[PDB]
Amino acid sequence: GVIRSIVRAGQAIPGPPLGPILGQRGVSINQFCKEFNEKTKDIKEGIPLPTKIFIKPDRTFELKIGQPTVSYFLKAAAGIEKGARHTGKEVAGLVSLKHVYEIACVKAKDDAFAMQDVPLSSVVRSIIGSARSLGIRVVKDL
Amino acid sequence: HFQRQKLMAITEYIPPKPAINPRCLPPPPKPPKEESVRLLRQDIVAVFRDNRMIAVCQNVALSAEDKLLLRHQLRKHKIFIKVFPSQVLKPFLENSKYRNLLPLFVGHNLLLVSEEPKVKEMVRVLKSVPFLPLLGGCVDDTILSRQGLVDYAK
Amino acid sequence: VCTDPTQLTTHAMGVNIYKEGQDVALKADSEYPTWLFQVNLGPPKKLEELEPESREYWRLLRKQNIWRHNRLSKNK
Amino acid sequence: VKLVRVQFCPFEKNVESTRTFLQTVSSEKVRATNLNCSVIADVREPCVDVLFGDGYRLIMRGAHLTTQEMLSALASHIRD
Amino acid sequence: LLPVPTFENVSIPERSKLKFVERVPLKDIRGPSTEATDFTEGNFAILALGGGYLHWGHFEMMRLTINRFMDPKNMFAIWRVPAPFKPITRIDHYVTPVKTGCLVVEMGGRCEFEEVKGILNQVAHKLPFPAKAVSRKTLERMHQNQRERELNNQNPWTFEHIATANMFGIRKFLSPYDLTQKGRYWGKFYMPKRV
Amino acid sequence: LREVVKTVIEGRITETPKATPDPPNPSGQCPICRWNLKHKYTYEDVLLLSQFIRPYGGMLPRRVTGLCREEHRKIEECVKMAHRAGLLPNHRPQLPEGCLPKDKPKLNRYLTRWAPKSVKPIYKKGHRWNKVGMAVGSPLLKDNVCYSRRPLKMMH
Ligand code: FES
Repeated sequence: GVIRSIVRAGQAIPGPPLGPILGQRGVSINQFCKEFNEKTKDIKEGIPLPTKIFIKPDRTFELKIGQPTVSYFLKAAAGIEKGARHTGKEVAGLVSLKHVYEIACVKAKDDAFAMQDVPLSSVVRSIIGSARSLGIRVVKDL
Repeated sequence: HFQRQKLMAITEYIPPKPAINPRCLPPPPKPPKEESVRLLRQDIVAVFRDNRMIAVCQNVALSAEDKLLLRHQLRKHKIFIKVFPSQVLKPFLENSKYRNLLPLFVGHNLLLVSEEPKVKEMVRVLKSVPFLPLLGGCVDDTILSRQGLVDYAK
Repeated sequence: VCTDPTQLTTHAMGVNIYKEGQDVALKADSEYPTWLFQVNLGPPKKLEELEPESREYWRLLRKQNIWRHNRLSKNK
Repeated sequence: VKLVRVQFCPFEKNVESTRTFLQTVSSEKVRATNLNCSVIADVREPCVDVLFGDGYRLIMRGAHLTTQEMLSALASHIRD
Repeated sequence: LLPVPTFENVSIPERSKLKFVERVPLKDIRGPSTEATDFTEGNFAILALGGGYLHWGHFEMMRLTINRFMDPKNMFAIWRVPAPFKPITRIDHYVTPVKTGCLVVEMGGRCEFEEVKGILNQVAHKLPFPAKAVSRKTLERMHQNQRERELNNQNPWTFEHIATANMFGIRKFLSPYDLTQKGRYWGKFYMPKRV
Repeated sequence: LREVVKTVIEGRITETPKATPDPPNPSGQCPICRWNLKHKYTYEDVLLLSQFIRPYGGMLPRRVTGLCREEHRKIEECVKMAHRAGLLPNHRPQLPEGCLPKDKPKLNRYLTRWAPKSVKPIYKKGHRWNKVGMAVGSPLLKDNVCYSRRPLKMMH
């Protein structure tokens, strides 16, 4: 069973958001954190990571992780930790072309998140759309 | 009053009766056909014209993600997984280079479209999934069996 | 981390954030392929912007068709 | 059902019923349900053979049998 | 497929909600509707099929139900009738007389008829008189159906010919108003199927 | 028409009876339209009805017959009337394994719109203007040709 979470690598035992939710199906919580901690060492600590854990009926762990979220990076790039109430029109940061493109080039390395499209148009739309989801406007130049 | 009621009954509207009911009507003409779907024609026309030999194999209950992975796998084989809704596939022969390949494209089946006669790469694709059945390969856009495909491929 | 607009606009600060990945400098615009900076930077392609004979045109139109059904479904 | 064998000739006249029946058997959900089954498809009139450990062998030809008849017959056998 | 309809041109007034109706202010209802028979702003409304008396509770039922369910972003509502003024002695309540074919409430905005059919029908059922939810397209179809049945009538004898010709001395047993109704209106009720 | 012989089984496609050539009205969308039989058949016309019924009295699928829905309802209603009247001795319901009839007498009925099982008795008949009506015939057969001066009394 696929369970998607965005928990940060820095903390390997968030508690309710992972521990019992994975535990409810029936798993070893300690085992989950140890492998997540293994991911934490490889990756920078304190940055959210999408996970695609599959909880099979055999009570086994199939942990798959990818690049850190561009959404949080856009929030960090805009210097925003907690956004506006709505964020539909509220904006606190503007991102230019060069910053947008640089991250996209590195982004196209994971078998997950469908980062295999030859054209970069697909890549930009997700981050552009992600910025729309966040309180960020992606202006061409400022 | 009763007398006024009599007037109303006589004045009641009388509906005419059609000669023949719509279901039991004689065969009437129908409007000319219109191609809505037209976009999909261009995509399939390009891929089939580009690729002379097409290997037609029935599609097992595969996942969308795997198809992209298999699409990349064929890129190593120099083949492309380009597929589209099959309800527009049948009219392909109506407006395309050929009109006689309809029987080959029967049902929902994976299409391996290759422009080059790299037999080994095509055979390797067959080796990827044994349970999946390969209907055959229309080498040089000529209808042939799976066994014939290998024989001509040799 | 970088705190200079000139460095921000002349060096790829956000390309890599790990400790294993060190901030790399920006190459010239010509040093990258043309398609890199020719990507669609405008607003989402609307039905007018989309080419009627393109998959994205119908793909987004199908998305719009779902919206009306969802709008009707939401009211139920 | 330990094994299910489906054979049909696509190049020659191919019956839709047997081909459609193959799709139902070759499904991610159907295969998981009858996990014991080993799915083998023969591609080259059509003959479908299913082998059971108890020795019950059920052979179905789709030339004059629809997929529903095979599915109806198979479904009862699987329950055992 | 074909392009989906759009309501961009439609403009929603600021006063989306319905205004309050006062509790307190002879053939008013025994005749055909002469006012509010045409759609003014919205494309949907409620059409009176009978002569009834609308008390304050009915107005609140229309006002409260419409306001709670309507969407100010895409919908607006207006009042097509005056407040109750006719006393009902026990005075228990006052009512607004309505004539057959009067539009009582008109709603518009960026919405389809099907969206408002359920609420309008519920309001119509709660109304003191028989009523049917109507729209610009549906109302015209009713008239078009009304015209078609009238045009193709195969009856050799018609109400107007007998009444106007005073055959059998029928006018002795008919009221002066009946000539105008032509058999489509009886008392305070209107017969839609009378053609 | 396919029949299955039965594990190893074999299905044989057998010859099916063919419609008589030269319909009186060729090009009719439905067979009744083809044969000009729209308003000339009744429940007593078992010969026509039997062709569209299962061997045990079940209704055949409309798609196989190809007739229009209007005739489908009329034919089904006519067949229903025949069964309740005991006019189809060879299409009686199949007894599953070893069941036998209750052996009680069967009341002779005809022109039965509804099943006698689910019809309650009428205790209060009513007066002249309050008399209760007893349904006779079926509404589906109103359009049938009538040879009487006045329309038939559906309610008795
Ligand atoms: S008689 Fe022609 S469709 Fe029924």
